[PDB]
Amino acid sequence: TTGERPFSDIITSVRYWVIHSITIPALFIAGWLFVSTGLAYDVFGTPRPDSYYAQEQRSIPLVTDRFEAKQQVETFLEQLK
Amino acid sequence: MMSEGGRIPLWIVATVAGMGVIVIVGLFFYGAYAGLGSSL
Amino acid sequence: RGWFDILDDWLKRDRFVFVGWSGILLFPCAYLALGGWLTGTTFVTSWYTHGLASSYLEGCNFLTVAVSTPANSMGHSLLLLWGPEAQGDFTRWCQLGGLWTFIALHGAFGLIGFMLRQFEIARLVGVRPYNAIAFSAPIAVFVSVFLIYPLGQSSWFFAPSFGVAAIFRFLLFFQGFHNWTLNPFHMMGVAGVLGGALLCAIHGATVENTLFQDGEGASTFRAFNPTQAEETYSMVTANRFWSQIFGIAFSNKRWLHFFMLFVPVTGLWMSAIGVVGLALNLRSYDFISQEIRAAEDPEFETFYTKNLLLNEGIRAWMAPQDQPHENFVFPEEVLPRGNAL
Amino acid sequence: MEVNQLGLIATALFVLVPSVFLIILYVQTESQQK
Amino acid sequence: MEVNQLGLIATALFVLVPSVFLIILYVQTESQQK
Amino acid sequence: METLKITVYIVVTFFVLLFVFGFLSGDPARNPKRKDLE
Amino acid sequence: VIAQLTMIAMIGIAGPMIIFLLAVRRGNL
Amino acid sequence: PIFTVRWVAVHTLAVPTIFFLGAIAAMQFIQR
Amino acid sequence: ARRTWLGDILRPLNSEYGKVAPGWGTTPLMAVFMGLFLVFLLIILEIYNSTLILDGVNVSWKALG
Amino acid sequence: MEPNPNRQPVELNRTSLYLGLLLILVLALLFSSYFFN
Amino acid sequence: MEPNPNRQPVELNRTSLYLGLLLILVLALLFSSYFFN
Amino acid sequence: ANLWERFCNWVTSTDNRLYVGWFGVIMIPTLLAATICFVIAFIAAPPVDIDGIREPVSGSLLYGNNIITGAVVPSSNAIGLHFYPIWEAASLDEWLYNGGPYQLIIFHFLLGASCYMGRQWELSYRLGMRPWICVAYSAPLASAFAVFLIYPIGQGSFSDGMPLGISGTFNFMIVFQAEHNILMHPFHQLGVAGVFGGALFCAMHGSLVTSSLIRETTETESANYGYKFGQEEETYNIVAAHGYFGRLIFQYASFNNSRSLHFFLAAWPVVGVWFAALGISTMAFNLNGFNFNHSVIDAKGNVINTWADIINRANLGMEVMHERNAHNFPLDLA
Amino acid sequence: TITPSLKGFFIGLLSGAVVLGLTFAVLIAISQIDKVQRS
Amino acid sequence: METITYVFIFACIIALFFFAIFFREPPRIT
Amino acid sequence: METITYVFIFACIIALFFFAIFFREPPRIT
Ligand code: CLA
Ligand code: CLA
Ligand code: CLA
Ligand code: CLA
Ligand SMILES: CC(C)=CCC/C(C)=C/CC/C(C)=C/CC/C(C)=C/CC/C(C)=C/CC/C(C)=C/CC/C(C)=C/CC/C(C)=C/CC/C(C)=C/CC1=CC(=O)C(C)=C(C)C1=O
Ligand SMILES: CC(C)=CCC/C(C)=C/CC/C(C)=C/CC/C(C)=C/CC/C(C)=C/CC/C(C)=C/CC/C(C)=C/CC/C(C)=C/CC/C(C)=C/CC1=CC(=O)C(C)=C(C)C1=O
Ligand SMILES: CCCCCCCCCCCCCCCC(=O)OC[C@H](COP(=O)(O)OC[C@@H](O)CO)OC(=O)CCCCCCCCCCCCCCC
Ligand SMILES: CCCCCCCCCCCCCCCC(=O)OC[C@H](COP(=O)(O)OC[C@@H](O)CO)OC(=O)CCCCCCCCCCCCCCC
Ligand SMILES: CC1=C(/C=C/C(C)=C/C=C/C(C)=C/C=C/C=C(C)/C=C/C=C(C)/C=C/C2=C(C)CCCC2(C)C)C(C)(C)CCC1
Ligand SMILES: CC1=C(/C=C/C(C)=C/C=C/C(C)=C/C=C/C=C(C)/C=C/C=C(C)/C=C/C2=C(C)CCCC2(C)C)C(C)(C)CCC1
Ligand code: OEX
Ligand SMILES: [Ca+2]
Ligand SMILES: [Cl-]
Ligand SMILES: [Cl-]
Ligand SMILES: [Fe+2]
Ligand SMILES: [Mg+2]
Repeated sequence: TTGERPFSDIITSVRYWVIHSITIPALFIAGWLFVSTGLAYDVFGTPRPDSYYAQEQRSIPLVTDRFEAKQQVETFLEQLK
Repeated sequence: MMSEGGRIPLWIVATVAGMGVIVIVGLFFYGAYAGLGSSL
Repeated sequence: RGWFDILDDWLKRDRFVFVGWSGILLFPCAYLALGGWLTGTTFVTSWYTHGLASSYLEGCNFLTVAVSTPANSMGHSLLLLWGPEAQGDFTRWCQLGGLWTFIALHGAFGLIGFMLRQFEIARLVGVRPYNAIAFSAPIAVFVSVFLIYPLGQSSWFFAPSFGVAAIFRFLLFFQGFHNWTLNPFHMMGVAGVLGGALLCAIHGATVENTLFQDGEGASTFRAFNPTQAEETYSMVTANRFWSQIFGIAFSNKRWLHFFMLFVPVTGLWMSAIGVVGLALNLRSYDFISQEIRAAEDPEFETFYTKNLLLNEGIRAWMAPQDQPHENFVFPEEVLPRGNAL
Repeated sequence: MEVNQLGLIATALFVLVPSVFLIILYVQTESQQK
Repeated sequence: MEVNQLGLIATALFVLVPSVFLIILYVQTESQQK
Repeated sequence: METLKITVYIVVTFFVLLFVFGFLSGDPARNPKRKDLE
Repeated sequence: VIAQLTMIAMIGIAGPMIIFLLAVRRGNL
Repeated sequence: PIFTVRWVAVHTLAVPTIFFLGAIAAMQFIQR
Repeated sequence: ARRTWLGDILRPLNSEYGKVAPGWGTTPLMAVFMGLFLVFLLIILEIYNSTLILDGVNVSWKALG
Repeated sequence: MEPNPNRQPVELNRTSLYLGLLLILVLALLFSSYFFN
Repeated sequence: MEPNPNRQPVELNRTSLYLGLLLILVLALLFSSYFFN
Repeated sequence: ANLWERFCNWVTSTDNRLYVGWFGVIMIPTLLAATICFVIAFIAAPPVDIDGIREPVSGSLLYGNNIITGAVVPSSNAIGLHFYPIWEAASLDEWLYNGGPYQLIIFHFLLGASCYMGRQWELSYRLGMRPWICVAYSAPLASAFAVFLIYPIGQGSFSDGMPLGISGTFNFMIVFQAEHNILMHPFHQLGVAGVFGGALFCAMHGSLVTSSLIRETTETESANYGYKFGQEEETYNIVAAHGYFGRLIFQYASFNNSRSLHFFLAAWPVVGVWFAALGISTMAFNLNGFNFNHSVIDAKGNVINTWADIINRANLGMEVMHERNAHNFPLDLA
Repeated sequence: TITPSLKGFFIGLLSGAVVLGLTFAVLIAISQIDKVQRS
Repeated sequence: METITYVFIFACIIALFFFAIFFREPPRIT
Repeated sequence: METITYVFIFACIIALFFFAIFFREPPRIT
């Protein structure tokens, strides 16, 4: 044995489930809200279903310049009216 | 709030956690047919 | 006495998760590679690099999510968060494909970490480091495919993207553009993998079916002791069986197990060499004698020429969407197509 | 068929050189004292 | 020059086959007990 | 072709009968331990 | 919808319930 | 406050996993 | 073993097999040079990679003329 | 001359000859098509 | 199987190796022009 | 003992250098027929009208192939699933044109290999072994049945069976991807995990046992001489092996029971390859890989491509090009 | 002159030094507290 | 010559199978 | 290719001379 208490002892204990009946639902809900508030889109720069194209365009906003890539994306984002 | 091991039978823990997995994965499969990714 | 020895003591303590000096490299890099992948596939798009949705957030499933390569215009930029492309903007970094280099580079150093761990643990326990040596094959594969290959091509864009469907696309690209199935280095790779899986199966089955009766149970697993001196199965009976069935058989257990190392490890190493050639488009694409004959003789047909027609289909039909930076427009009339289809 | 005119000697030497190396080694092992 | 395209393999095997025969015999002689 | 057909049919029949009568010829008893299994 | 999920949980609990009940009263498990 | 290597190891994985699963759960209700 | 004129001359250069400086010796200094070398490699790599762009350093065939 | 003490006999058993010949022949069978091209 | 008593060891001494290699090489040097034609 | 008794004793003899057995009485002639026909056809067979469109494909060496491009080419689409033995042809010339060798070879092979499997059961029984090596071999056997018989059955033709050749195999695979999106099928995915996993575990086991060999030899000799055929004692220290692997991952991810370990080595690739075989065998009835073509749509209704859509473009390229003269109507329905 | 990318480089270098510095400071600290019993 | 070459190699491989099986070094229990 | 062949055989013969002279089996009086 390695010196730590066995997992089977831990996950069958009252202390464990008292702690984790709080922390597990909390992390799960925080994750849910990361998405449901739309914050996930803003952090990662992922298009919402209405943010792939401007109304008429059918051309992809493909990055074509290595060093002005940051600006190009910014320009693409402005063109979404 | 004892650190006492074996207080909640491991078979109950396994069953409940197992059903939890089934539910979460079931939800993901539902999502394949609704909203984004549904083709609709 | 002395901080280094004190640190060495603690690093090498026998705990549930061994750490070691190697762990200082391994754990952060492996964690960031895995966490990078989970983060990208859950939340991050490939709209600006590929014109692709690639995350659960956008509606992709486990099979279609990926962390995609950066746009071709990035070339082989390291694409560091603080570099001249993203300029420290985390959101822009994600949108430019920075998570691809993140995962590739941390993944590479993590692999170095894991192999060092194999060495470190072997040295401490006092075994020969053949497991580390065997791990050189996964390393050759990763390095040749995810680093060398795109480095010989125009940009990281053409490296594999980290995803299930994305990897399938990589396979099909290699067929259509490289004729990779025709490559003898890939063929040796196939032989090592299938031969390795064969050896795994046949050895496992053979041991399990030449076991000595060492208990009264009909379930035979209990009748083994980790400390027992005796072989648990009969090498002599196994040898007779295979000699009579197949004509040859192992007689030497050490050779047997070394061969099990040798076959899949050598196979993976060979496939890596072929991919290094493909980095340069140095393909096994054609047989010249076949092409000279076929060009002059419109009735001469083999499976080799049939496959090239399929490849030509793949290139023309997939290229405009697969390579958006090229802005291909192929009018309907130029698309290769057989009758009706 | 318009094959590479060095393919024949390449294949022959590819087979013969290492095969001969092994045969030399095998036969001189057999001839060693038992 | 328009040489016979089999002259190369003919010459190479003419040398290698008997040379190899001799080397095999020599080496296994050396490896016998003194 | 008729002769080839007949020849193959006889050959196949011959080996199939070997297989069937062979396995009917006390096969369970052909093992190195417990032979009386009928 | 909710009626479907409620039948699921009820039918689903029933099996583990038989086991839990017997384990409690030292039954012939 | 006494931690272990194993404790740290388990939680660097388990903590984000649950958060991510909540996120992905929410995504199942997004409509275009 | 055979002595030769050149062997006699070279002798001192192969005489200290196994001789070590005590403990860690110059290891700390070595580590500094290793760190400096690592940063050096990082710099030349980022220059070649165009991740590090410097005034008057045009990493291109059109570098001089 | 005084003999060299570092000398060792070399061996190749029959199984290794057969394995080696198999390797070489199968490699030739594989690579020959590409040599002829 | 009971061993065959007719077996004999075979020898080629070094001088014979040298003589043989000379024969073969010189024959090759002589005939090679004719093989190329 | 009468003549039949002596014959049965020889057939089932544990002392034959190669075991014969009753399965062997069928295996031997069928495999010899398949092998001889294969070798003659691969070298010398003329072109074969595989797709039944009077467009003969050359498979043999003498008709312009090398080892890589050569094949025994599948029987004609005009034949379909009809039984085409030599005696149903007007002549060997006709039989050759129509791909008769292919049928002869695959049917003898499949029967012979099925008996190879039975023979493995049979010898195990004669030797007092446990019986299940044959079960492991059922995995590659099932895979051979899938590509030579089950796929042809579902599609209605042996012209769609895997060709007996290296480039012909690749052809089969590429067409299969176009028509079934096999990459996106979970059974093929299980197949890959089976063979990648098999090769990984092969290397792992090999390396771990090699790492823990007990010192029995000097440095100037091969370690392999430290084991003698039939010795009673184990040749490596499994406790050392486990102590290493347990620390590499964590104690409980490591097998300490060698029987459990070797069962896992058997089961992983065997189960994975059974699934591979079932992939081909169910795609034979056109239940195909996942189709997420245009699954992701934006707020307006624009298709937002995923990697699945890129796969689909590659598949289309294969589809429109294959058998470029065979299709007259817009849908490829078999 | 200090180009944007050279500033970028310095930021990267410091960041790396900090990560490594903190990692080793913490590992040394822990090892000093949590010693192996031996005499 | 190509065909001769391919068939030659194949033929040698088959000959090798024969020797490897029927003229193997016999396995011996010590 | 012919020239290479001729020069190669010649070079082997010259090497053979070297070994036959300096690496001969020494003659020994018994
Ligand atoms: C008979 C079918 C067959 C078989 C057996 C193979 C076998 C192989 N192929 Mg080929 N392929 C085939 C058909 C086949 N192919 C066809 C028909 C095509 C179309 C041309 C291809 C196209 C193809 C391509 C394009 C490539 C291959 C490659 C390979 C090799 C992959 C080795 C490997 O395991 O990489 C897997 C990766 C590694 C071993 C890298 C290290 C991985 C680390 C250890 C993983 C760590 C994971 C982490 C712990 C957990 C992850 C988290 C999780 C949530 C995901 C292997 C030789 C590759 C190759 O040649 O590389 C040199 C390659 O690039 N194949
Ligand atoms: C073990 C021996 C064996 C077996 C099983 C086969 C089997 C086959 N041969 Mg091959 N063949 C063999 C040896 C064998 N061959 C030999 C030695 C030669 C050289 C002379 C050949 C030369 C040859 C040629 C040239 C051809 C074949 C062909 C065939 C196929 C059709 C045979 C047929 O129509 O018979 C049918 C026979 C019967 C219906 C009578 C059987 C009577 C029994 C008593 C009935 C019971 C059988 C029943 C199905 C159940 C089986 C029992 C089970 C429960 C255990 C089939 C794959 C043809 C082919 O491959 O087509 C594509 C073909 O063209 N054979
Ligand atoms: C890295 C990429 C990759 C990998 C690892 C694989 C892996 C696999 N693929 Mg996939 N595939 C890929 C890419 C890949 N594929 C791509 C890109 C495409 C589209 C181009 C495909 C399309 C595809 C198809 C269409 C098929 C596969 C199949 C397979 C399996 C091949 C091995 C096998 O069938 O074992 C099973 C073992 C055998 C078939 C061997 C049978 C051996 C017989 C019983 C004995 C033979 C004896 C022999 C004649 C003589 C021996 C020597 C003698 C001296 C004794 C394996 C799971 C195949 C599979 O699933 O089959 C069920 C299959 O049909 N793949
Ligand atoms: C061992 C652990 C480890 C390793 C090897 C890496 C490695 C890497 N990281 Mg990751 N990272 C880690 C942990 C690690 N990381 C952790 C824990 C986090 C969370 C904070 C991150 C977060 C992170 C991000 C967000 C990014 C990276 C990136 C990178 C890459 C570029 C790093 C760089 O340029 O550093 C430069 C700095 C150094 C190499 C440190 C040098 C220190 C020297 C030795 C000091 C010199 C002192 C000298 C000897 C003194 C002499 C004195 C004299 C003058 C007198 C590289 C693959 C980038 C990347 O992936 O982009 C795609 C990136 O964007 N990392
Ligand atoms: C007329 C003509 C020309 C016809 C021929 C046409 C034609 C198409 C020919 C085919 C050409 C051909 C062969 C192509 C393949 C070429 C190719 C890609 C070769 C790969 C070459 C190569 C170096 C690859 C690198 C990777 C590598 C090393 C692979 C090796 C694979 C390999 C040999 C694996 C082992 C396979 C195998 C069957 C092993 C059996 C082992 C065995 C006896 C186990 C039994 C056993 C188990 C136990 O557990 C125990 C205990 C005992 C005791 C025991 O016994
Ligand atoms: C910069 C900074 C901060 C530095 C700090 C560094 C530091 C000190 C960190 C410590 C803190 C810490 C621990 C952090 C952890 C971070 C973290 C969680 C990182 C994640 C790392 C990561 C991605 C891990 C991947 C997980 C992983 C290793 C998975 C592999 C598990 C797996 C699939 C195993 C195979 C399954 C299995 C049962 C296999 C057995 C079959 C097999 C191979 C048998 C072979 C075999 C086995 C035997 O058994 C024996 C006997 C023999 C004969 C034999 O043949
Ligand atoms: C009950 C499981 C259903 C069988 C599935 C197939 C797996 C087992 C057979 C593999 C064949 C290997 C070749 C012979 C190898 C061989 O000889 O094995 C031998 C091995 C041990 O033999 P024993 O004689 O000890 O036990 C078998 C009987 O005698 C009963 O005691 O057999 C088993 O362990 C059977 C275990 C079944 C219990 C579960 C197996 C796990 C698989 C479950 C499936 C899940 C995967 C699906 C997800 C994708
Ligand atoms: C019904 C009967 C069916 C018989 C069919 C004929 C089967 C032929 C089997 C291979 C014989 C050749 C083996 C030579 C080599 C030889 O004699 O090996 C003998 C060797 C014996 O191993 P030992 O453990 O006894 O020896 C180890 C020590 O001596 C090493 O120093 O066996 C192996 O190494 C097993 C793994 C190699 C497995 C190789 C299998 C190859 C399959 C065929 C691939 C070639 C295909 C080419 C097609 C064109
Ligand atoms: C333990 C375990 C686990 C898990 C598991 C699970 C999670 C499960 C389950 C389960 C369950 C959860 C179950 C169940 C059940 C149930 C049942 C079996 C029932 C029934 C019912 C019935 C029969 C009914 C009927 C009816 C009808 C018909 C009509 C109307 C009315 C009614 C409703 C009455 C795991 C894997 C982790 C691991 C190891 C162990
Ligand atoms: C990138 C980055 C970073 C990081 C990060 C991280 C570290 C993360 C993480 C993360 C994570 C760590 C996550 C997670 C997750 C997860 C998940 C999402 C999951 C899942 C799952 C599942 C769903 C399951 C399932 C299954 C399976 C697998 C099999 C069998 C059965 C079942 C069905 C159970 C940093 C800041 C440095 C910086 C910048 C960038
Ligand atoms: O023959 Mn062979 O590949 Ca089965 O899909 Mn319909 O048919 Mn033809 O086309 Mn697509
Ligand atoms: Ca809407
Ligand atoms: Cl086709
Ligand atoms: Cl049609
Ligand atoms: Fe083993
Ligand atoms: Mg959805």
